[PDB]
Amino acid sequence: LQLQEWGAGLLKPSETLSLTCAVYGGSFSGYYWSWIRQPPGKGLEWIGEINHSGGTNYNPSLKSRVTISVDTSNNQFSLKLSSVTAADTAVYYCARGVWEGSGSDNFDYWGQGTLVTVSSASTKGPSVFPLAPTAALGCLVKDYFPEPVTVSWNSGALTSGVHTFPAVLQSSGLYSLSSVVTVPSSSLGTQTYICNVNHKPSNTKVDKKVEPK
Amino acid sequence: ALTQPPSVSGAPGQRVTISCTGSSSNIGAGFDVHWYQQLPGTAPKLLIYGNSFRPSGVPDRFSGSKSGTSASLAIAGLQAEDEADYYCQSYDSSLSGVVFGGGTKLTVLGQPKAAPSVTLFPPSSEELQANKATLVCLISDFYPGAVTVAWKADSSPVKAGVETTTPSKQSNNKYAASSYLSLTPEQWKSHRSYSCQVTHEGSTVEKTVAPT
Amino acid sequence: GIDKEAMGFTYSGIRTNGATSACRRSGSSFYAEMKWLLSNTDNAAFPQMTKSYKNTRKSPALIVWGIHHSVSTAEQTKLYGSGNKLVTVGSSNYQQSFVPSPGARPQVNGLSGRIDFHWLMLNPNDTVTFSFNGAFIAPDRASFLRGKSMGIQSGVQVD
Amino acid sequence: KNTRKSPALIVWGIHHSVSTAEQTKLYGSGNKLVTVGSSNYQQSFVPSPGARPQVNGLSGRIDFHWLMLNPNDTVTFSFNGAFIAPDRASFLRGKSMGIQSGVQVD
Ligand SMILES: *[C@@H]1O[C@H](CO)[C@@H](O)[C@H](O)[C@H]1NC(C)=O
Repeated sequence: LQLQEWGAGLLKPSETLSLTCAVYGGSFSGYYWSWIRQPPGKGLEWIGEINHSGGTNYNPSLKSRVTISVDTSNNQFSLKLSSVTAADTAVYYCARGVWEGSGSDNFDYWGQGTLVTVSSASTKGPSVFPLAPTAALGCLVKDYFPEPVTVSWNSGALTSGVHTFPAVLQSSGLYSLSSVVTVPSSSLGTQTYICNVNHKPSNTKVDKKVEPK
Repeated sequence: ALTQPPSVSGAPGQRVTISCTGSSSNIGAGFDVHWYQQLPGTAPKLLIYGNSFRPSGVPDRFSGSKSGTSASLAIAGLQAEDEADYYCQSYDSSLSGVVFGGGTKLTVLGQPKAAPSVTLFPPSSEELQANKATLVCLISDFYPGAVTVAWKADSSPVKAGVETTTPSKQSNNKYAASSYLSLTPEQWKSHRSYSCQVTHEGSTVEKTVAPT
Repeated sequence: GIDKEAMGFTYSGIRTNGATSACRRSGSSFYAEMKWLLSNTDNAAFPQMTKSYKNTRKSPALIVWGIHHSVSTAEQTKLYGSGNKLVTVGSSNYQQSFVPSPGARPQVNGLSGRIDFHWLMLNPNDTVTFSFNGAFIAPDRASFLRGKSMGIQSGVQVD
Repeated sequence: KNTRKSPALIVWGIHHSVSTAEQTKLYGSGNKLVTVGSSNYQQSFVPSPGARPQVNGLSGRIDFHWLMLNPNDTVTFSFNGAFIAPDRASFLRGKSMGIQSGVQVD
């Protein structure tokens, strides 16, 4: 079985996510054809389905936004939603659900999913705050977009100890991360620790230094 | 309304259970529960359907059942090809549509059982001046890679302001995850202390911060 | 033998395309001479309908219909809507009524639903009339008898 | 579930109460309903509360129903009230013959 999803992958809020998905053999009227999304963090959300006849079975949560249609002659079907928001960022799978009901009791042979990111602009660049402290101290690269960012220490003259963490996508749509360095405890106050943050997509650089309290 | 545990461990070959806790509107009605296996990057394959039936090419290892308002999946004979996310899925009537679970992260062993290793940073002065506050909870060197954080202000949990990162493979082949909390400056000042508690399989590891 | 004739039932305001993975015809299908009447959307109201058929022929007619026993009181509202579902059959000598028995069962071919069938012989130049509120497996084709035959049960080959 | 090799005999009862008031006294208000289901059987039982003459001083009734449950087959009861539940299924032992007489054994 073939199940191919394609469509607009990179849009911003208030636009209209249009996808479509085509098949091999196993043609329509045997099964219910469904759209099931999955936010990249966690979860699995059913959003709708439709048969060869064009009869729909929508999620009422997303209804008045979802419109699902079927090109039966070309053996494919399309998804049209919505007045889109940012929380619709998800991997979108089309899937063959087996017709029981009235319904779609289970789904066999999902598609492969196409990522759709509905974030908001724009290349911004971070603000960097120090992290006060054996012991360990670091930097805080906050509110930057898009990824990635270099985190040097002493401009590159300290490698052991660094644990530059994966960034998080905030509800603000901007990324944030923090680095950290473990160092001997009573050795502090006697030596400096610059952290050189670099964000090339907005051309910003910082050499913010860190001291204990 | 389908609750699954976050994580379950298990040595190769041993048997492990994954619970699909449901309400009376989904499994309590006559509706059947199915299961789906999602290997990394891959899309979910159909697993147990009809609460006990498995489609072609699914081993006997996987065995499904259903009792009252809950369902359960059982894996015996763990292999590397079994490490994946698993989802239960049924139908709900009060919501008029099908429903999936939260997913369960199956981690097959083959490594030690290290735990965090949490280090917590309080808001810096420089950002308190900009009328902001953000506490930073760092987690490294833990196996397996599935934790559950919870923030408190010296007694009470904080539901909002939390951003929690997905774990990922360290260079030391272990896992690493961070979680940030957003606060207003006086909220930070007008409290005894704060604590980022992190639960790994059977251990709570907590840090603490107080304004100074 | 048996020669079929369409009874000519039209529907409006409901769905007629119920199907199941147990009547598998290159996908999920249903009985050939029957139509599984459903409600437009899940949990929507099934409107009460009345459909007649007049046996215009000279041999007696064989009318066959079904009742859908859902797995729970909830699934019945999913398919046909809330409310008590009721089928009423009647001819010049037949007078019955049918109600589904929604409730828990074991699994049979992996399903816990049931569909049970009833039949009556409509006299020539008679009229059968259905009234129904839902849970009704409607017929599409009345059957007629061709003549005379024998019927046996065996486990040996023909010759 | 009939775990055994031979068919099982399943019996239950329905308590038809003296009035709607006693039915709500024993199980509560709201309609009652007892569904019994198996692979070959499924039926619904509603109690029939109402007034009727006394028998053994009592106006209530408990009528019993039954079905045969095949091997490896499950019988499922769902009940709201008015349901006399069974504690013990029965399996037939062997062969016998039953008679009706009015004289002594010898
Ligand atoms: C049957 O016969 C009666 C009277 O002989 C007539 O009124 C009725 O219309 C007939 N039915 C049909 C289907 O012709």
